[PDB]
Amino acid sequence: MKTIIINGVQFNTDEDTTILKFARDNNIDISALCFLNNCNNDINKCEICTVEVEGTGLVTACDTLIEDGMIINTNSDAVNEKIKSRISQLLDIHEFKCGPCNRRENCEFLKLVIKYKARASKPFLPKDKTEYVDERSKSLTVDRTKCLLCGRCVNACGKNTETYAMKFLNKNGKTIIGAEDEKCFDDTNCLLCGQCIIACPVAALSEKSHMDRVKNALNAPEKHVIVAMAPSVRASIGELFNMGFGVDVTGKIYTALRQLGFDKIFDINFGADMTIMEEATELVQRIENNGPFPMFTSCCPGWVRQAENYYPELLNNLSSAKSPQQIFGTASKTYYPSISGLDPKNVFTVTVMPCTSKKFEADRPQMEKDGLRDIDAVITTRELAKMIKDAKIPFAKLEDSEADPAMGEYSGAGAIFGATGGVMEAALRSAKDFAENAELEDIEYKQVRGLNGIKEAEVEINNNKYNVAVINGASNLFKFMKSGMINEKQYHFIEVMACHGGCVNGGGQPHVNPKDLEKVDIKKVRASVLYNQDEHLSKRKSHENTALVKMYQNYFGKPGEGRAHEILHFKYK
Ligand code: 402
Ligand code: SF4
Ligand code: SF4
Ligand code: SF4
Ligand code: SF4
Ligand code: FES
Repeated sequence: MKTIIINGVQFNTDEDTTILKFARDNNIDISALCFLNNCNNDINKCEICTVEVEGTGLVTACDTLIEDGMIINTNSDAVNEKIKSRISQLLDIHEFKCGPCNRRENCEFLKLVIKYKARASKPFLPKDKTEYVDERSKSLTVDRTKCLLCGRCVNACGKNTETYAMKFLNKNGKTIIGAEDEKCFDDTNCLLCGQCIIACPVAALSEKSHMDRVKNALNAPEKHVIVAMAPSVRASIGELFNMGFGVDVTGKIYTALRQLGFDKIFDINFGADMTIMEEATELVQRIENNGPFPMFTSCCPGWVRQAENYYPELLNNLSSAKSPQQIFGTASKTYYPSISGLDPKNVFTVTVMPCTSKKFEADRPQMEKDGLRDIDAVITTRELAKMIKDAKIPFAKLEDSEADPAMGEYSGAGAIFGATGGVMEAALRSAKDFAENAELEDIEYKQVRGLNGIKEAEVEINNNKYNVAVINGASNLFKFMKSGMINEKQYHFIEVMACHGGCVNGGGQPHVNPKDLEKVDIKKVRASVLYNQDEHLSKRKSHENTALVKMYQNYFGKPGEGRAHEILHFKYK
């Protein structure tokens, strides 16, 4: 038993924990900055978590263990001046202009500046930001006028992907962060997954903006601008409107998009059901053809880049079905004109994604046909939130509306795509019906759900056993391959998501304050919205989507052949 005194209050505990963790468990106020994902910035600790231990002096609470007999003061004059001096030194390298800043509303640094009334010794006012900004990437951007050199992005890249694509660099004899050799991120092994963005406490790292494309398209009188949102968006964007976590705001989004002036309100979950139609058909074909095995999902751009950069020998095993975004986009320029009369060249297709890598995918040169892009613009959940706020739309008080059904209806199988294992479960629901020529009532595959890094299961399809795996995070793909687990069984179907937890934890998602991250399981609570929708939807199999079956019946024909094969597929070499 340890007896500790903190600000003159005695505590008795048996835990082996840091001062910071004990304080947070006991409603004691200690600030922190560089401590994230259980690590601080080892090569320059920010020391914002400074506390006083009588008899020892100032220590960093984030990595100092509590000991019996400790007497801790967290708010003494010496502690305060220490922290305020460190924030002051950060202001000296920080362009403090929150007005036009894209983190103005939820910035960790602004909060600390206000809390400690910190003041620069010399305001940082660069006149040429071109040497500080890197906008070369199709997915990520760097603004080093905001960078605190807290190392959170470098540590989060290593933890989440194990690529170490985000590095410390020496530019002109001083320290920056960036890609290898300061190249454009796209030209390195970087996955463009944006987990570095999610870890950034300020506006230093951001998504590559597509707001110019959307604004210009909405302003062009001849353009018919369609919009369709990813599964994860309806489970997360409410966080940026003070609505809390785990709120289903699907109907509010549809209304907001209409008020923004979009001409048609569809949904990427419709494209998810399309992807299942092609991919589940493909899986049954590989079963009939005895291979090739395994088939990998191909809907995650971060995983595709991981395969391209690290495992190119696996590219031919990726499912040929386009991702829900790109398969939706292809149909928006072909099927949708056939039921509307629109000139296909005048259709402008915008998606809202919880993902930065989707911008790279939509901009791939071959993701077009007859000169028409599958997808013309991709905006993140964060981008849509700012678009709604800039238009002064009272999102939290909007009435519910519905999507336009022709490419907007979706089944419960498409609805769960945004969670790790969702693509697997959705695919199996259709694959089993396809292969057994039956309509099975049992459709729930809970063995592939949850936040385990690697999830494996044996499934029975048409009186034979098959091995499936769900890889939850790019770092677990490396583990799955390097450990030899890939060879320990004959796998037949493998889902890979680059982001831990699936797209609900994507790099385009709302930032979450580090304290909130310790109090709520963001990955689980966001995903629970999607599984809740699947539970209450009248159609829970992709091939039972009534608007989808009308589209295949009246336009595309049979999945995996004929017209669907020419147009809805994509292979990587
Ligand atoms: N394309 C596509 Fe996907 C779908 O449907 C999204 O939109 Fe995902 C989400 N949410 C994202 O980003 S991508 C990977 N597969 C799972 S979900
Ligand atoms: S990063 Fe934060 S402190 Fe800096 S300008 Fe933006 S909102 Fe203000
Ligand atoms: S986008 Fe992903 S892979 Fe690239 S540096 Fe950021 S965290 Fe690492
Ligand atoms: S880019 Fe963001 S997370 Fe990375 S060191 Fe700079 S402030 Fe920290
Ligand atoms: S898991 Fe989802 S959000 Fe993350 S990189 Fe893949 S598609 Fe994008
Ligand atoms: S040294 Fe503790 S939060 Fe940075």
